[PDB]
Amino acid sequence: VHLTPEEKSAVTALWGKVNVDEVGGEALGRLLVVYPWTQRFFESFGDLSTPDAVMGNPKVKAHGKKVLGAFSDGLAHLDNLKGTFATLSELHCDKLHVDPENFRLLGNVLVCVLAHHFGKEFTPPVQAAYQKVVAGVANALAHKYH
Amino acid sequence: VHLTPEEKSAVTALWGKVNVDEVGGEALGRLLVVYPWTQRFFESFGDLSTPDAVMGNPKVKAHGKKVLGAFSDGLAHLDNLKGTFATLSELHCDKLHVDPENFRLLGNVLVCVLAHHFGKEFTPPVQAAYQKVVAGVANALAHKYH
Amino acid sequence: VLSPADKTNVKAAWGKVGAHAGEYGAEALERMFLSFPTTKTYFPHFDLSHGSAQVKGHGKKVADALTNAVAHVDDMPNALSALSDLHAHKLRVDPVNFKLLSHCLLVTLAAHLPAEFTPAVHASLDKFLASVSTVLTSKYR
Amino acid sequence: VLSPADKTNVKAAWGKVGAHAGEYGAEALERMFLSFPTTKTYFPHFDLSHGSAQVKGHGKKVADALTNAVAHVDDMPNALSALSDLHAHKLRVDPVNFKLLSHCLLVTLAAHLPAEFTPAVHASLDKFLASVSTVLTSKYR
Ligand code: HEM
Ligand code: HEM
Ligand code: HEM
Ligand code: HEM
Repeated sequence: VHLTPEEKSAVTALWGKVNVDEVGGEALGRLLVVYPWTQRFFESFGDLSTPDAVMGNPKVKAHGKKVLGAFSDGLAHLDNLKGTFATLSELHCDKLHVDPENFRLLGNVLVCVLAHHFGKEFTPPVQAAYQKVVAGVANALAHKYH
Repeated sequence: VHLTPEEKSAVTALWGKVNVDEVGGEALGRLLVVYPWTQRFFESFGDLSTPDAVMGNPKVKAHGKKVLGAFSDGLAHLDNLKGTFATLSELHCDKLHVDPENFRLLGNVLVCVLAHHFGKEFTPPVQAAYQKVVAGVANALAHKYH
Repeated sequence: VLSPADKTNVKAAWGKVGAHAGEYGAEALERMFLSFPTTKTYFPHFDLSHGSAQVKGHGKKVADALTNAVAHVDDMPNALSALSDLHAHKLRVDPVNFKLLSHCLLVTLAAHLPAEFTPAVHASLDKFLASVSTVLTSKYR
Repeated sequence: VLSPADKTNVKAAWGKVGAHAGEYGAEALERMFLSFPTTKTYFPHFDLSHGSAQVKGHGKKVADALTNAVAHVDDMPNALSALSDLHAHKLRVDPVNFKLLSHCLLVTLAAHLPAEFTPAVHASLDKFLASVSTVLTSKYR
């Protein structure tokens, strides 16, 4: 990650516009629809009889604040991602061992949740300055893999 | 990359055992056989009528010292890869724009050239300490992409 | 290829789109091009910037394929066989962008109507591309 | 699936191997397992370390498939249909390792006879896996 306080203050200010209070739970419930084959790791959620059983799950709501939360932690300290993502990566590498070909997706899904609930802000400069930012997380949770 | 002078001195000492004087040219001529679809970037070599035309090309011989050379540069200064790979990545990103799904291969091919010409040294500890090492290059030439 | 309700979700999304498909198809281009990170050196040859009737002329080609595809989706691999010949036997383009234009439709239509909020639509335009992506690079048995 | 000389290079490599195939198949496992980076937490359930007749018992399963495959290679998708059911409908293993066991054969046979130095053999065991990898995960039309 590496942007100027001007282009970063926008993708960073969108945090308020985003109700992380739950928007983090809808981001995962969607990643499953566009990619439900990941039923190997989400096997813990148990409740998964039908796509609707996911949004009805109580953990997905609280678990959403954890996923979208780790992201807000970076914007709150981009001084070093691998520094804080040292546990998530180690916990996601040896504990969950999530294939590295997945984060690149959760990044294209969340963005869609913003352009939809906030399309009046998907300005060109706000998007380009949105990939290289979270793009560091995709690798952060993969820097401990190799 | 990050190994101990003991496990690193072995994968690093193998350099001498490797005749980079040409072994770097055979590493590419092979990457094409196992993956000849990359005929979009190697379109410059021109000479490519048949797989044998690749080993008969004079540049592949001198170009091999450049590819295997950039690698030796790291072992000669692992203090910072992105520091030296700043040009190769920028030159390979905007000038060549090589897809990021390729380095992971050149790393599995070269190793085969050693286990073959030097299988009496492919000891277990010499291999495990061979991936995380060059694994940094695969990302180095991709850190400027995102 | 395809057959299950996977289409009902596509024909549905195509119902709200209607005479507005060739439009969202153009906004899907400026979606990934705006970042113009790698393609910048590729220079598609059609001014990805505005003031280029060529960019909007390309979108209609994407929304026209999905329609011409929904028009058959049971024999489109032959009609869309040319696209695979222009992207595979010409331009040597790198399908690696397919992952971009694929999500672009979801981020570009967002400014209007993206998925629709159906536990399946999001996968409709994302997976239905499986039949459009396979015909774009048919291995030709 | 497959048909061109792509096999002649496989049957050839299988000719030098001979009663030594089930052997190189076992060394292909300790090849990627030695690093045991991710699988470490997966615990395959067969002691990847030596002193485990289970590791050498698995190699023979890989060299036995290529043979049983060369034994038909014109109808193996049904005989190897079980493997796809054990790796897809059971164990939920992550084929992401296929990229490891694939090169392992080339790095493990190196200690003896890997490619053979033929501008095509290197692709034979690497591409011929295309028919072994497709039957290992047949999408079942
Ligand atoms: C790449 C963006 C992602 C981020 C930032 C992220 C972040 C997190 C965080 C912070 C936790 C909580 C860790 C804890 O409980 O201490 C977590 C748990 C979890 N994540 Fe993710 N995650 C991401 C993607 C994924 C993906 C793609 C999957 C697979 C669909 C996944 C599956 C899980 C699972 C199963 C847990 C629960 C593990 C447990 O119960 O301990 N995550 N994730
Ligand atoms: C991932 C390991 C690789 C390394 C370390 C590497 C390194 C290099 C270096 C040092 C050069 C010379 C740059 C110069 O001329 O100033 C070069 C050139 C080149 N490489 Fe690679 N390379 C790698 C992989 C590849 C791959 C996979 C391809 C595609 C098959 C490729 C295609 C080329 C081409 C076409 C050139 C010539 C560009 C020119 O003429 O300026 N390289 N590479
Ligand atoms: C499933 C996604 C896609 C669909 C449905 C699609 C469809 C089409 C169609 C219908 C045309 C018109 C062909 C003609 O002129 O007769 C076209 C042209 C073109 N497409 Fe795509 N396309 C897709 C993805 C892409 C991607 C990812 C790229 C690369 C960024 C791309 C680059 C082009 C180019 C350069 C042309 C112009 C070719 C010419 O000059 O005739 N397309 N596409
Ligand atoms: C084309 C490459 C591969 C071939 C040809 C192959 C072939 C086989 C065969 C023939 C068996 C015996 C099935 C039986 O017990 O009846 C087997 C079992 C097994 N394979 Fe593979 N395999 C391949 C790759 C892999 C990979 C990448 C993994 C994961 C590291 C894997 C994991 C296993 C496991 C766990 C078993 C034991 C299943 C059991 O308990 O019955 N295989 N494989």
